[PDB]
Amino acid sequence: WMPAYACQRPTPLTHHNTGLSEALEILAEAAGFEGSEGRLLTFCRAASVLKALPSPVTTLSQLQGLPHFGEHSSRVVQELLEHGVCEEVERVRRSERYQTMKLFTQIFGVGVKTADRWYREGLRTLDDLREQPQKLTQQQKAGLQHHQDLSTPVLRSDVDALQQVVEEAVGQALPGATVTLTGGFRRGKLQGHDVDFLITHPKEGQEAGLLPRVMCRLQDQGLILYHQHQAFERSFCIFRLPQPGSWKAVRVDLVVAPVSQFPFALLGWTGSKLFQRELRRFSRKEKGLWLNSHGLFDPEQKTFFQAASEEDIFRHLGLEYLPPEQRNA
DNA sequence: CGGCATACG
DNA sequence: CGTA
DNA sequence: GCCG
Ligand SMILES: [Cl-]
Ligand SMILES: [Mg+2]
Ligand SMILES: [Mg+2]
Ligand code: NA
Repeated sequence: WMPAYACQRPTPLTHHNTGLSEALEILAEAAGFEGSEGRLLTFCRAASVLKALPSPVTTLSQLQGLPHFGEHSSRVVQELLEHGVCEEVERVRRSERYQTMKLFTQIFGVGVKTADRWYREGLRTLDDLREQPQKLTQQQKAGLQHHQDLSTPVLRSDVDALQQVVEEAVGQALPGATVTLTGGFRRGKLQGHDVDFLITHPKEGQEAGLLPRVMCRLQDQGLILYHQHQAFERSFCIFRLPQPGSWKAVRVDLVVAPVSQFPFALLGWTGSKLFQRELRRFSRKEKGLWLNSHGLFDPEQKTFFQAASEEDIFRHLGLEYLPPEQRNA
């Protein structure tokens, strides 16, 4: 009844098992902070299975036969069903290790490895990091300075005005180039912690060299609070977004792809992260084909699949098409 | 047991 | 290392 | 942590 890969089933943004999935995702996140990527994946997959169910889990028996539910994930659900809390989850939540790793990894420019090193050095708060600026990269300094604004969600109502500003710079950089909203907003989210855009041009090859030209124009408009080039095809920036009487910093990702690759880039950048990992795993392990954001490779024939749409890609993988709103794994 | 997505800055 |  |  429930297939094993998240790319084989629709997963809507809102669902019927929110509390159970959130608890499993705490355990997944904590596994990542300890470097246990396998455990992270299992807990994420188990949470995602619950998101895909048609109604609430009320009884432990309803987990029998569901993929990714073994002894540990079933016990978590059992405790939530019987007591409304799971002791392991609550112990993680209150733990100094979890809280500090979460806070540090939320900083733009800081990953698990850096956060863990700082934790082992005794650092615990953002002000601890600010007092030791010699140990920070320029990217991390920007992430730290902007952390408060970047912690507040972007509204879908903000995304449209931002897209128009990006489109104006893109049109001057290369007339005819287009801007497509991707990421979580394309999956239907009403908020997010950044905004993701994919840029292309209908004439193959015209997009070469485009992103530096776009970034220079946005910087000249005064809109870029931070970017790494203040040749490339992805830029992870901090943008100035207007607010009543002021403004706030927002994370924006910009990506350029040639139109031949656009369906693959659109698929990859639309997410969710788990959906794409599961889709690439399915492609390789079940179909023998290698998938990335540039193409789909048959390693036996040594050929790439041309695709003109995301629908083409799902068909070439033998999967029923899922619209972006059903990719919220 | 091996495997766990696969890129670019 | 960081980012997705 | 779980699948195959
Ligand atoms: Cl692990
Ligand atoms: Mg996003
Ligand atoms: Mg993003
Ligand atoms: Na980070």
